[PDB]
Amino acid sequence: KLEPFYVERYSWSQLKKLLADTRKYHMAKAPHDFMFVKRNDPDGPHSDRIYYLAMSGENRENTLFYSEIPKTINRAAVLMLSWKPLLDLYSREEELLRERKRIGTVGIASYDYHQGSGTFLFQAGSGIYHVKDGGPQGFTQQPLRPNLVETSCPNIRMDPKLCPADPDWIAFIHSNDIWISNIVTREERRLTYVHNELANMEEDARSAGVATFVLQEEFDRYSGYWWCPKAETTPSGGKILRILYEENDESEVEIIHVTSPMLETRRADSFRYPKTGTANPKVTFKMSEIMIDAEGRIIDVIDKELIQPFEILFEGVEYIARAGWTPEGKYAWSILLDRSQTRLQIVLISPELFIPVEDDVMERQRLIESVPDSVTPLIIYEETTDIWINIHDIFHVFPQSHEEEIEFIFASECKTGFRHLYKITSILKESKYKRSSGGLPAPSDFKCPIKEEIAITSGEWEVLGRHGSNIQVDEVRRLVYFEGTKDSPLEHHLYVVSYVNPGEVTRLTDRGYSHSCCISQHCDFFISKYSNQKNPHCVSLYKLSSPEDDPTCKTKEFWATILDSAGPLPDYTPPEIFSFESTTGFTLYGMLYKPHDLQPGKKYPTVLFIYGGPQVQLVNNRFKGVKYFRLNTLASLGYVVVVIDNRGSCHRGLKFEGAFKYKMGQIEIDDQVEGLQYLASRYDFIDLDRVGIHGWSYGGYLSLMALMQRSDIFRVAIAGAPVTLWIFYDTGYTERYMGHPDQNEQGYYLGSVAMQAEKFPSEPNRLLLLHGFLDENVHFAHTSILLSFLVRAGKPYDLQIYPQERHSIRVPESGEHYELHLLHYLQENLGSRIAALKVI
Amino acid sequence: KLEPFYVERYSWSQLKKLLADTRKYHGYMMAKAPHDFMFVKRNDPDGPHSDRIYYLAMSGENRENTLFYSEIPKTINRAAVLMLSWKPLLDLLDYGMYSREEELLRERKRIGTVGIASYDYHQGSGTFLFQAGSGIYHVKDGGPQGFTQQPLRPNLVETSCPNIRMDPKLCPADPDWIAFIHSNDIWISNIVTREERRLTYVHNELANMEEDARSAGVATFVLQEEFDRYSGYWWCPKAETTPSGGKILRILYEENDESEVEIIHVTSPMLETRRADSFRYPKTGTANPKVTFKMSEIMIDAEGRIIDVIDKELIQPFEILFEGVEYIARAGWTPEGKYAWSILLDRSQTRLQIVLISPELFIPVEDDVMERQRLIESVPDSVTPLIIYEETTDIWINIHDIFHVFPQSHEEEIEFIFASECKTGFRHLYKITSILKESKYKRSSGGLPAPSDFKCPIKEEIAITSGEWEVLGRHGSNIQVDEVRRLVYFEGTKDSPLEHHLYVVSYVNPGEVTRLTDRGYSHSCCISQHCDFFISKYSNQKNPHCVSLYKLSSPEDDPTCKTKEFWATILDSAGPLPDYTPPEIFSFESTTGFTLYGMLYKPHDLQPGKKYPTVLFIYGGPQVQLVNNRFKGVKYFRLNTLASLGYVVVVIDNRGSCHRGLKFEGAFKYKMGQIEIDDQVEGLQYLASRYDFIDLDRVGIHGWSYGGYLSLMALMQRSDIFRVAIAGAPVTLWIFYDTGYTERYMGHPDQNEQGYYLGSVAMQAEKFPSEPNRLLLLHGFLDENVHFAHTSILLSFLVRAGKPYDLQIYPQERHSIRVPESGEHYELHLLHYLQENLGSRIAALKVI
Ligand SMILES: *C(#N)[C]1[C][C](F)[C]N1C(=O)[C]([N])[C]1[C][C][C][C][C]1
Ligand SMILES: *C(#N)[C]1[C][C](F)[C]N1C(=O)[C]([N])[C]1[C][C][C][C][C]1
Repeated sequence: KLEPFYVERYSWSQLKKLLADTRKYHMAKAPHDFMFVKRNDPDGPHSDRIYYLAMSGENRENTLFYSEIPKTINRAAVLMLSWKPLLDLYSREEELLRERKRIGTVGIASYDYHQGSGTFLFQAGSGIYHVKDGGPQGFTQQPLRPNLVETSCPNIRMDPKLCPADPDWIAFIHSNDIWISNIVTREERRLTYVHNELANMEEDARSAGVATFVLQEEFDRYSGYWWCPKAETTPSGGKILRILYEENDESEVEIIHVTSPMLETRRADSFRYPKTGTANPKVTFKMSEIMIDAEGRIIDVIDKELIQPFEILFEGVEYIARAGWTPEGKYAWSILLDRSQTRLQIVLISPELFIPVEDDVMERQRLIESVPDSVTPLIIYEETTDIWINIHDIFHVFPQSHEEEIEFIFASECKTGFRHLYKITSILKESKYKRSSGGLPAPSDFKCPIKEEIAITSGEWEVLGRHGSNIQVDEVRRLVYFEGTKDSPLEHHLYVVSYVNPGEVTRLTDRGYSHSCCISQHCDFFISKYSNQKNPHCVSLYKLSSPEDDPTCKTKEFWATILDSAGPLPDYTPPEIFSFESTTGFTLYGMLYKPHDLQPGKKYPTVLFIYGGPQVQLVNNRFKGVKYFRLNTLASLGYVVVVIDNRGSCHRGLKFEGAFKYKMGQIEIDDQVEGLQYLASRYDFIDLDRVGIHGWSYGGYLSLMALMQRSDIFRVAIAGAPVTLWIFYDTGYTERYMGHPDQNEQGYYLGSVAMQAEKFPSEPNRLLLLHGFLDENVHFAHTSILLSFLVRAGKPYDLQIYPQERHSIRVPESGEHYELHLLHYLQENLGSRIAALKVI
Repeated sequence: KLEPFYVERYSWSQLKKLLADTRKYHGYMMAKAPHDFMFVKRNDPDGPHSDRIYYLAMSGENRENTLFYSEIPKTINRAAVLMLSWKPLLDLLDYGMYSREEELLRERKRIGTVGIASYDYHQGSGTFLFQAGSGIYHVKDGGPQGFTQQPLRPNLVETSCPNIRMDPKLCPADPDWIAFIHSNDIWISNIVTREERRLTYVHNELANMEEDARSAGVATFVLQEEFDRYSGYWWCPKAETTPSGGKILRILYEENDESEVEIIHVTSPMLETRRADSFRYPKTGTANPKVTFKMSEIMIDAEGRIIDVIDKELIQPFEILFEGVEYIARAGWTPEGKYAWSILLDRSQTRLQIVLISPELFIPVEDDVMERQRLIESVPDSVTPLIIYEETTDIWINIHDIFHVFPQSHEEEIEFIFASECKTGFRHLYKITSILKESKYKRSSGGLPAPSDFKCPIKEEIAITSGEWEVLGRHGSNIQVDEVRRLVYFEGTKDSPLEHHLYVVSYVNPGEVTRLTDRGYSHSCCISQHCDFFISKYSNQKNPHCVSLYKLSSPEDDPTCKTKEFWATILDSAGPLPDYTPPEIFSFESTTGFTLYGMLYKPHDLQPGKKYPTVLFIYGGPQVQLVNNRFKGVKYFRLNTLASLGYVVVVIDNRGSCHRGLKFEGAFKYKMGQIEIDDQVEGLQYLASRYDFIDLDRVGIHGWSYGGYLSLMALMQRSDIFRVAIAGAPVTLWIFYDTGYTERYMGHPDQNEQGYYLGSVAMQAEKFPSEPNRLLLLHGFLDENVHFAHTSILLSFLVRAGKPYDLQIYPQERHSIRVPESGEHYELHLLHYLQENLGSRIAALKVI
């Protein structure tokens, strides 16, 4: 055998300096939310102005910038675009939204724009502001002082949107009701009256226009209202504007208490948290109909409800996943899920389906009878799966050729097990169901027949539709731009394909990098944010053209750099990606960080960093030197570091993901250990007697499962924010992967760490629990209940709390302490001479 | 030099077994000794017994606390020792299954007993009343109905009330009637007729505590936690007759309004709920409850039926009649029921008043304004409150239970015995006679009274006791007064600050104090109401607690001269425990001018020429003395366990601790945390010069609550001396602690910014070590007394400052540790931490 390498035993103070010195040379948002606006100046040198959000440097606010795209370039040179700033200068609601969106940025997080006017609308903290650039008014050559939208509202205004039909009007949320405001006339008007700010949340559980917790946390829907994009003209010379909105009633949702951040207060905030197996909010759709006169004064506002209840019209629907309008405004649409998340429906909802709210019963009947039986909801698409529906942002509706026909592109994993693009044409027929007759509809009564369903894409690879990945459709050339894994599961690339006669898929991005892309609305440019394992993130602009002979065919030319990378970082060596053929039948991928200054004939302690849950892939060809820089730091101290994407992880198709359905915690460690054993047979420097594991959230969960199941392999486990009882986690996530608890008694038992506390070791210095005290996602109770049972069972543990932190670690001091304590714990209980010496 | 002794390095499992094996022999010891004694005469000239004694006790380990009796014989064989048989009074009621109100009360009272916690008795009827779990029960023994020779069936007081009934009291004027609290209101119930009636309507069970903060008849949190007042209502001991052949019964009660008191949230025990309970917690410098007195007047007909109930309020508001009073500390009635009395404190707790409150001072509650004036003018101006005693101090008033009122000789004069530290700086008994004059203040005239207007002149104030020693008046210690012989029996520290003893002295012509208990033991005593017997529960460092009965006589020539004879054993001790060596009590002359006492547990099998790791166990706060001549082998058994492993164990009562007088106690006024460790170290250094076996490089410190606080202060202030600190339930910010305790010792925070800063660990987090394996924090997660926030805020600052810490939480525990598994884990973790970071070879080896 080989002699063990012991890591150098630094003091706490020494380690603190070491970590400080290595952070001080080495967190600043790359450009995002791009939009392209044509200059339309035939004598001028620029084709387009691009607008984007970004941070200028470290410790600077996220704001709007523009850059000028020239008509031509010098192809001998590389053009660096100047960032010209567009502008010249937290509530509980903001804090929580930032937690749900996972945003560490200070300042402007998003913006709205209206092409025809050039009006930008954005929140910046307390205020809602607007400015004009790039419509009729023209293009600024310097930063603009914005205009504050006046209000009489006492509380934070959230979720501002411009009316696409009239950019004088905005909507927003205030104290969970919808308001509108005219930015020229200054008229302000409340539309919904479902919440009372003055009441306790315990008595007042209604809201309008907001996505509730599970929707923000588990489906990435943050808005609950949608402007109709067109205005209906009136005989008076006026108009009608429309807002579709979700109305929620959380009355029957369980109330939990989370410690208030103001620890001095010794108080706790109420949250509506739908735990697994308990009531989700009672949802419905409503519509606000807003009549405006000839000079922009409101005449009247009519609040309208569905002609029959949501539960009757949309049998079995638990969640409104997505909603919007068709481009013409003829129909509202929605993507709807059942509770088990195995049936998706895409449904068109005519405005004629809504009637005035009328508590008077004689008049209500008059209003019900006035709506014809022919007006029904139209299920244009329905799919099922034995695994789960993964919601995405891809849904493109074409202009209507015929009143009785709708054409759209959607994406789905349900046919083949990989997400692909499909062009569907559905028939809008009169339903067999007639309200008149006084019955209830059978489930199939609103289903439309499918005329055609053609696959645009196919194969053993996915189209991406989350995290800003979407499609862009060119209706002139009849093409669709999308991102996908076709070339490699370790790289994202941009592709184009014909939707009309689908065939050759053309890759637009270069191999050897993973890419995150944005296509211009005009379909003549795209941007790629790209990196690889060796090289930090860059952002570049590419011009799209087609040959004279064939408008279908697309080519790419480099145009300009928006963001140059820092070169390779000097105090950072990347990991090697490896793979192994698993006994499970899949190729699994991993990353190996070898120890630095690797002495021959010595074997080194090993740390397995792990996530291992759904919706995430760790192993790919992206730069890891920012986010996973401390994995490199561990390697520099003489730990082997390993990361493995087990089954259940992302970007391998639905079957791969589906491996842990009903069985969370039961399979992931088998893969981790298999990878570990693959490495150890190939590399004698891995000391399998000194293996540690660490992860956060799902990673914390698995770190516990590893110690509990495989104490023969894992010497120490360091579990951050672990799920320890799946019954405490929420409906949307838990039930998706694990079903209802009654239908999976053994899965809930075996997958819940805290039900199995007897299986922990009776040796100390092996288990370390870390948790943000104020975590409203994974409640501290996961940790406290575990400890309750550990104590009852006579087992040792170590604990660290981050009393000012939620799920994330936001305050830098908290992160410095976490990093320091982690390295020190590993030093003392895994890597050093003293660690091996204290083993009993 | 000397060689360092390293403790044996046990594994966690090994240590667990070791701790289990050493507890298994000493599982008999968790069992309540007889208490709440009462003597009833047999009055049987042919019978062999003079008295029957009744008391609460446990039969043994894992049995409920219940009522027993024993028979006191007229004569004894003095050649023998009589063991009294424990005859059970009841035919057994209480499981462990408590409401929130019961749980909280038990936390406030510090009671670990299951069963009957207390009882009431009515001499004239023989009626016992007691709560046993959910139920309120009665039996009869010792009245006209006679004396049972067999156990009695407890009789359930039936009810229509949905919720737990609390604080049951017999009406001393009519033992057919009881009162209790239900959902923070007063009810009464007749145990013969079964008539039940609500008296007060201030609380609504159906509302949220956030909207409904009124309560009647109950002591609020601060009173229960910081003044040991659990009740807020007092039956008038006599009934006023009506012309109809009926009667009027009366209850004085405190009515509280907690509307302005801050609401905190404490984690609900049901952790699966992920919820938190609301508590009214008056933090330092914020509002205490709005308090007043009220009176319920209950008219009963000739055959026991309620005719009417009239709720009555003070003729003018509490704030006017009792200028400057913050706390009602105590209350009750004069023996005849002519006056209610109260002991009243100002906010700063530097002014005590004893006030008499006539029933005529209350008028019917009346919303109608025309009728209210009629009622106000109908009360004469001559009827005012009577402040019969007022005292002040530059330190603090320590509330006690001593207050005895003699029968009234003259309508304009009242005679009483009270106890005070205010004259001499030690608590002593004073016989006072106050003049009840008509006040200068006249309501008619429509003004407000000046502060002095209700002060009664003092006719006489004679000291019954004096000296450099205290009379004891808390924790069950009280006086017994013999009005026939004109004597007062009391407990005190005259013979030694390490022993409590029973004393008697004349109140009429006070001189020589006679010690009745034997030297070499500390005593806790109960005197018979008849003053011809007493009981002592007594122990010392070498011997577990005994309970013995002693007969009192005087020679025919001199009733002042009291003698004692042993009569019988009630409880014999277990002998000395076999796997236990007690500590030595030591003392040293401090540079501070005081003698300070300590306990030293030497290591077992002490090898010569070795020096040993040392653990200082500490409390060090007010109201407590650790070092005295009592058996410590139950409560502090694990100190002996540590000694057995090879730790030296040290305990020292620093300045601020109890039983040394007010000046000693007052050493830390405004200055908490600043003095206590200097005394601890001085003692430690005294011992180390005297005993070369103490390794001063390897000293640890550990305590709970104030002890946790000081353990942190020790590491902060004296990291040169203390290698590790283990702090349980520490106060880390005095601003988070309550009004009643904190303001007493530290004043209001606005007037003592420097005191609060220097006394608050969490404001000084930078002063902790930058070395790990030195600080360990322990806390009950559900603690509603010392909130977990003390720990979480400390960690907030430790994290901000980059300092390491270790932490253990007890998720099922409040301030106390009640679940045995929690205690097993605490003990295990403590010994293992000490082993790994203080005592062992590996500990020294990991020091960098
Ligand atoms: C962590 N991770 C927690 C506990 C459980 F593992 C899931 N989880 C989450 O934060 C989820 N709500 C996230 C949904 C988006 C994909 C990452 C996990
Ligand atoms: C502990 N001990 C806590 C914190 C502070 F030190 C005082 N304290 C208490 O529990 C007090 N409420 C007790 C009052 C009665 C005598 C012991 C202390």
